[PDB]
Amino acid sequence: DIVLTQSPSSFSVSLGDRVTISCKASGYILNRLAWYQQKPGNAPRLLISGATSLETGFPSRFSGTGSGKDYTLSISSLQTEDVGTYYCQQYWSTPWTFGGGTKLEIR
Amino acid sequence: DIVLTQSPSSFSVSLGDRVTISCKASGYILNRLAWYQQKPGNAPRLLISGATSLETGFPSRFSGTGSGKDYTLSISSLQTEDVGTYYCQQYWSTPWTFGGGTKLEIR
Amino acid sequence: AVLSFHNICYRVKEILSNINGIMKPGLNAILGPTGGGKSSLLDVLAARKDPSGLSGDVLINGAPRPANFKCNSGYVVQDDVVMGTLTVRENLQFSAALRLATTMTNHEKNERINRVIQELGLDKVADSKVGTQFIRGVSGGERKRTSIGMELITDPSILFLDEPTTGLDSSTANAVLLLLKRMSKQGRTIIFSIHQPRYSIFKLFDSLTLLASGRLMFHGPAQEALGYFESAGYHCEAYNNPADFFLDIINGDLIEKLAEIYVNSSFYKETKAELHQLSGYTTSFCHQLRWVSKRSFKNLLGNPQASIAQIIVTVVLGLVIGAIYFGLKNDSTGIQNRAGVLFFLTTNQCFSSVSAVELFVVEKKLFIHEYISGYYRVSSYFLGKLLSDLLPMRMLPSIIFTCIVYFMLGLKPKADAFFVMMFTLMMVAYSASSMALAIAAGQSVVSVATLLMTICFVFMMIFSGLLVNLTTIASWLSWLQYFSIPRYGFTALQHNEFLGQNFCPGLNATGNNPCNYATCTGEEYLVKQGIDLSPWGLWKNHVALACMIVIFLTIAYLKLLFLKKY
Amino acid sequence: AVLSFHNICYRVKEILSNINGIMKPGLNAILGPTGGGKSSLLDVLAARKDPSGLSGDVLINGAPRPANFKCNSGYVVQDDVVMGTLTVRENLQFSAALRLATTMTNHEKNERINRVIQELGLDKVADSKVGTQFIRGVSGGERKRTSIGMELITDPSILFLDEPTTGLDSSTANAVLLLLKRMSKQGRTIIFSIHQPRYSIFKLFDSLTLLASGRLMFHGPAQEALGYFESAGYHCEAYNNPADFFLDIINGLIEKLAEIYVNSSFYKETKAELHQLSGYTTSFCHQLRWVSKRSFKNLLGNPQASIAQIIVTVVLGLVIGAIYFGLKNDSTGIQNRAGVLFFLTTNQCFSSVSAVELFVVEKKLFIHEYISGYYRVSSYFLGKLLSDLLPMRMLPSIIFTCIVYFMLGLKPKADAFFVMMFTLMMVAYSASSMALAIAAGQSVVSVATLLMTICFVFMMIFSGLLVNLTTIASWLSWLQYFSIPRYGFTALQHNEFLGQNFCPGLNATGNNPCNYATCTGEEYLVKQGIDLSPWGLWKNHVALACMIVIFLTIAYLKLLFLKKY
Amino acid sequence: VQLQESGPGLVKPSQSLSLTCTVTGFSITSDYAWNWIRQFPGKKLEWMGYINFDGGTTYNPSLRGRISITRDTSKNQFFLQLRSVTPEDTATYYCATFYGAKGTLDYWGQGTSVTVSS
Amino acid sequence: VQLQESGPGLVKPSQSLSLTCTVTGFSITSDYAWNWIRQFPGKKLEWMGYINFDGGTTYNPSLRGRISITRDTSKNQFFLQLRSVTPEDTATYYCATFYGAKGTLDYWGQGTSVTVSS
Ligand SMILES: CC(C)C[C@H]1c2[nH]c3cc(OC4CCCC4)ccc3c2C[C@H]2C(=O)N[C@@H](Cc3ccccc3)C(=O)N21
Ligand SMILES: CC(C)C[C@H]1c2[nH]c3cc(OC4CCCC4)ccc3c2C[C@H]2C(=O)N[C@@H](Cc3ccccc3)C(=O)N21
Ligand SMILES: CC(C)CCC[C@@H](C)[C@H]1CC[C@H]2[C@@H]3CC=C4C[C@@H](O)CC[C@]4(C)[C@H]3CC[C@]12C
Ligand SMILES: CC(C)CCC[C@@H](C)[C@H]1CC[C@H]2[C@@H]3CC=C4C[C@@H](O)CC[C@]4(C)[C@H]3CC[C@]12C
Ligand SMILES: CC(C)CCC[C@@H](C)[C@H]1CC[C@H]2[C@@H]3CC=C4C[C@@H](O)CC[C@]4(C)[C@H]3CC[C@]12C
Ligand SMILES: CC(C)CCC[C@@H](C)[C@H]1CC[C@H]2[C@@H]3CC=C4C[C@@H](O)CC[C@]4(C)[C@H]3CC[C@]12C
Repeated sequence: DIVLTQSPSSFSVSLGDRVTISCKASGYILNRLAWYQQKPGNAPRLLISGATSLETGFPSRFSGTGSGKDYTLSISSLQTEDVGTYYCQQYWSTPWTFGGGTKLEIR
Repeated sequence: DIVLTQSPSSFSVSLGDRVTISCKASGYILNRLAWYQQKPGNAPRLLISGATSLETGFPSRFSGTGSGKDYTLSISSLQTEDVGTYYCQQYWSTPWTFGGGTKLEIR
Repeated sequence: AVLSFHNICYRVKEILSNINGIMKPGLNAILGPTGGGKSSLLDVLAARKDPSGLSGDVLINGAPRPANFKCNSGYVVQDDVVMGTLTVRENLQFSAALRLATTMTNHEKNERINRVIQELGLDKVADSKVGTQFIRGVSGGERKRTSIGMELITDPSILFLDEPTTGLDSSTANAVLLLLKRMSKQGRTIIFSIHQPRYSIFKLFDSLTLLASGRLMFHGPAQEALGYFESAGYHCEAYNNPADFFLDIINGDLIEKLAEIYVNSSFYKETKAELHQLSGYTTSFCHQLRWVSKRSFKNLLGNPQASIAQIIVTVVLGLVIGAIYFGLKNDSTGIQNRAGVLFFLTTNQCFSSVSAVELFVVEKKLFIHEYISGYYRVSSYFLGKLLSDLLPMRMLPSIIFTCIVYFMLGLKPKADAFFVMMFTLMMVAYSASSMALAIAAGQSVVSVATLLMTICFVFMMIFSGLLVNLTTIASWLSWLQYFSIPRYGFTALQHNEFLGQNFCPGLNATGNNPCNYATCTGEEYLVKQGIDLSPWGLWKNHVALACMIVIFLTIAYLKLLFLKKY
Repeated sequence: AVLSFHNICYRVKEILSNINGIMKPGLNAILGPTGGGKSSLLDVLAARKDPSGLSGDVLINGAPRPANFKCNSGYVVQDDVVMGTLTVRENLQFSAALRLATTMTNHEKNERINRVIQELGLDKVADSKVGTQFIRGVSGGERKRTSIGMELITDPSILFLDEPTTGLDSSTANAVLLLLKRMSKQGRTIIFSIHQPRYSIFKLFDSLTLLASGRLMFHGPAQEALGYFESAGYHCEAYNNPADFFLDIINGLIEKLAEIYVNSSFYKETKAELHQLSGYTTSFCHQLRWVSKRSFKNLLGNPQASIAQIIVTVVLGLVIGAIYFGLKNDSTGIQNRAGVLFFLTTNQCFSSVSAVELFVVEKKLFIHEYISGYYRVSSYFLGKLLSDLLPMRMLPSIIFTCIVYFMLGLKPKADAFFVMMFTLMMVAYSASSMALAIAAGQSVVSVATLLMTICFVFMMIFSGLLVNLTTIASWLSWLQYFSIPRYGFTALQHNEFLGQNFCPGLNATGNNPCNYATCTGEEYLVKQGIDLSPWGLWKNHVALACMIVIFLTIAYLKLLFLKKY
Repeated sequence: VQLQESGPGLVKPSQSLSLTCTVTGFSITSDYAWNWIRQFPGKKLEWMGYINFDGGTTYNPSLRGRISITRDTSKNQFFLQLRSVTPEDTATYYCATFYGAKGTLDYWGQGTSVTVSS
Repeated sequence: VQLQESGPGLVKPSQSLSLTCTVTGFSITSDYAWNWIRQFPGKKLEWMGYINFDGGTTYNPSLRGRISITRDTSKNQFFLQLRSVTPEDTATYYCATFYGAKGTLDYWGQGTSVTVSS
């Protein structure tokens, strides 16, 4: 199948800081990549589709970039409300696979 | 090629009346049909795409219906501002063809 | 029964120049070198040659040959035409049923067959197969006695043979000739041609005829030939075969010298005097059809390898196709896989229908011999041979393929779709087979026909509707797509399959298409390929296939009808 | 030169039971029925048979046969092995170059050839083609004299023939036998087998040997055979050929005749005499050069086979260009591109079936020349590949590429052009090698053609068009690595689609609005299971090369372990 | 567009599992695809399968025959039937929605826990 | 997104024709396709051809070699070159836009008249 990998299983940053998150795929995905944001005790919420597009309901502080197998998510000047668990999903092949998670924290 | 035919080259109605306009194709079009509205001395303006969808900028008084080769446009309770020339276009095959025109009038 | 020919001169270059002679009851013979018109002369007297090139008169007891002479007499070919699969008794029954009159009861025909078997010494081998590549066979002598048996059924007064000894062993040849001499004692006239015989052979003869370059070097009793040559100025040393002596004389140890010598002889005088003294359907149609079909079916069952191998191969192919394409899914890859599998089925039918070339090509000589002899018409042969071999063997594989693959793959689960698929595959197979017959009928070479069929199919698959989209093709070249069988079959199958399919999960393109480039329904795929959605767009392919079948079969019948039987 | 055999007994059922005899300079002969081991005996004495089944001793002037005997002597086959295309003189030059020593100057070899031509009466037909299906041919007698010429080059003391008269006319046969009797006068031993000859033939003989069911019915001077049979209790009437008399006696016993002969005086004398008696040439490059030269001459001298294929490829290129003219970057571009590339690859694979005919046709000649010491297997194999296979497979690919690439409107770059050419070339070579491996060491063409067709048919399924390779189950997908069309088609697709956009007005490359559009070449490739890296282009080529190597090695092995006897 | 799971919060090993999702604001037979998703403790999302709007269904191969998804168009429900349960497959289960033109899981449920113990 | 035609309002027969459309608010090399359309007197719309965003072009077969469309990415222009003019092809010419995902001609120009006389 296609197995997605998020190298930073955990991070540690402060407000105003810039944080970057990455997902690596075992095959070519062709920008069929999505990012989900999950607060504890809540269902995941869609954040980005197509690896660049942004969903209405979120600030223009989240951006997506990537080509082929390497994709990244950029949070510029994170606030407190952005703390949580992030996942990368691929919707290219039918056995859709998520990432393992990238929990943010605060210093 | 694909030649589109509008049987009513002309009509004659009054305000509040309901008027129906039809386009016949020489081949199967699969709802790749569009309707344009043209006032005199102006460029045509898109009105309907997909034979059912309506573009933002027009009232919900225009409707489209049709399957295969037979398509119709419905103007329910026409006003004065709706008087003009209407065309049917097909964007299925590259030599895009328009209809001949269906000029509305007023009694 | 006496056969007399006078001033025979046959030209096509003349194979025969000037020939006179008479043949009376006994073991007449005809010798000479290969180019010497012994075979041509034998054909001329038997009437297996074009009368137009003839230039002389032929008589029988002072009466010219009638038009039913070929049917009445008997002619035995150098290469046996018997059916190896069938038994002696079956072949004799075939010949008796066709040649003899229908009024006669089957018991009388069986009596005649038994009499013939008794005469030829075949009682022990009546019910043993003649032999083939896969079947065990009887000796060549038994083959030849059987071939002669097929001709004596009608009890001919005159009997012709072409190189009866060639291809045999010495003892077998001597036995056959002794049998012929036994027959001649009963009162039958026998005429045959030999190639460099042995001395016992040359002694068994009662009359002799010699030829070279169409020139009658000698004619008369066999014994006097040596005396005539000795008196001519030639000498034969002991332990030298007289026939080889003659042939050596011809070679040069000249031709016109010998011809003039013979003209000056007394034998020519007597023959010319005697000549100048002398000068001054059977059955119905249904019967032929029934018996031809019966024989073809017996041969088909008695050669199990060819048919059973194809059946087993189709079963294996169905299993493999089911395994590879198992579980077709309604996603992006469903279109590709469906189109591919249907294309493969159609092209497999077209290409496996090449075996029909072998049908008429192999049995050409037998067909000619039996048509000349009056066994049957061309119509009966053609229709019976189609009804026996072509029909079942093309019908079964389509049913097997359909049954195996339809449910494994997961095509449309409806009875009508199932049967339409079966019917379309059947029609494709029949049309390709008819094409093959038309190409191969009236031929003896299998390679050229196979090559032509392969080339035609290859150029047909391009216009099938998968490799190239038919809409894009230029108008000055698109008309060629109406000469394709795979096109019609593939189009029918696509129409029967895609018409109710959705290939995009989560999206309704049928109702309205969000993106203009998606191909999320079967109808879009069909229209993009140039196919109509109306039912007529499904059945016009079938009517076209039927018209092709009719045209090709008519062409094959015509090619058989105008074939040169001589 | 005297050849003596004592108590020959050969078994495989024994074709020879017990045979004794000696052959001295002259026109020795061997007669009998077809099953009578006359051919087997001739092979045994010539050493063209398996020594293991032999059970007796063979001597030459009291000395056993050495291991170079087959090369030294001469053996003439029933069916002529000459090259119909070449001229008499060319064939003699071939034999002289290979059989004789390299040290000798070409002038001496030409002198020997001229001497041989003078002896055989071939001066007038030295430079006329022997004849073929498409070429006009000389008479069978000239063919046979040529075949004999190829053997006298090395000046053999002993000379063997198998049915020299069979397949000939009476006068031609007599002329050939008179020629042989002329040769025997010079001091050569000659041994041959005949089938039911004529009386002049039977008189020309000097010694006679008769066989039936592996039993020596008689041996001794030809004239005394009739007297021996008369004294045995048989009578021959006049105008009866003595040979036919013998054969009739055999037909009608066998053990009775064998015992009679054993009791005779001839057997006594032969046994006494026997008991009295008892008590590479050339380099490799030379062979390669001459084999290649001969194969090229034959190839040029059969223009139909090659020129027809070249013309057909040209016509096919024109037709393909016409049908697919002007490929468009729209929805139908993907379909048409895939179709045309698939057709090209499969056409190469299927047209590479002609290679079956290469080694199958010339099997008998190869065996005869290998036994006689002309060349090694390596030289034959490599030269015959280098001559015929290489150019004829290389040209059609170039023609197809040049014609279609610009007509259709594929990627206008030199690198893509040359990659396409190279890939088609490799596909053709690989399929031809497969065909050779299947067909080498065979005499039947039909079975090999059927096997090749079946293999190609099962290969096209896994090509990557009819069935998507991703969907195939894991327990069956591994079979896709045994497909040549797969590798060629994948390389061509990679070389073509990589820079293409198939949706007008839309940029799927940057970002895809609709998840189901297939608006780029990369999407099509990934959907088919193809990689976008350059290695995903060249691994197909390395796989094709490995297949080529494996198949050619298999063919060489199949030739090496073939039974030359 | 507005989903709500429901079902037992406790199951015995190797017996069965059945869940229910009710849809409001949309007809499940109209346009979309309807998925089932689970999140194990030690968060690790897994996709299980979906049932399209035409009744067609697709399942994750890792669940070989243990899973089946159905629907009742009368009241806009689609179900989950996960048989041969083990304590390993205790997790939080979600019902979600998949457009197809866009490709992402837009609308989710609140999620119901499931415990497999004894 | 905002187009504006320009060019001669008068042409001699069988000489040439050249027009210009300037785009503002978008780069013609970015996403869309850019068409040329004419409306004869006795209104009858005809589609002539387009030039895609990658430089590719497509023309109506009824105009066999008389038409060619180019572009200058420096200042966001695409041109029309209609050669071998006749009084028949006097009409009102428009530049338009074609998305491709949607399929329709959304944005048009104001239109410039062209007269072919002598
Ligand atoms: C045996 C074979 C698999 C079936 C069939 C067949 N199908 C084909 C499809 C082809 O292109 C297609 C294009 C898309 C993909 C495929 C090309 C060639 C062929 C041939 C060759 C043909 C033949 O040579 N002989 C006959 C009789 C026969 C049967 C069994 C044993 C011996 C003889 C026969 O049945 N085949
Ligand atoms: C002449 C022919 C068009 C070329 C070639 C060929 N290509 C094929 C492609 C096929 O399926 C493909 C699947 C997708 C669509 C197609 C099936 C069969 C064939 C054959 C048969 C083969 C043959 O029988 N002989 C050789 C030698 C030869 C050449 C010229 C004159 C005489 C003999 C030969 O070259 N062909
Ligand atoms: C010697 C051969 C080529 C003679 C001509 C045979 C072929 C080309 C003929 C025979 C039957 C014909 C078909 C008969 C019926 C129809 C239905 C019609 O609605 C479209 C044309 C179509 C499909 C014809 C096309 C041409 C056709 C296929
Ligand atoms: C749709 C299918 C069954 C059509 C198959 C066509 C068959 C029925 C056609 C093909 C060629 C035809 C034959 C061609 C020639 C003749 C000779 C004539 O004097 C009698 C009819 C007869 C013998 C025809 C009978 C019908 C025939 C066998
Ligand atoms: C008798 C035959 C079947 C022996 C085996 C031959 C075939 C199957 C072998 C020979 C060369 C091999 C290839 C050699 C190189 C590579 C590159 C690698 O990155 C993927 C596997 C691949 C593509 C191999 C697949 C298997 C292969 C194609
Ligand atoms: C892509 C191609 C050129 C790969 C190399 C293929 C050819 C040149 C290879 C494949 C099989 C090889 C042969 C394999 C076996 C032997 C036998 C040995 O005693 C002499 C060399 C010889 C005769 C080899 C010569 C080189 C050879 C013919």
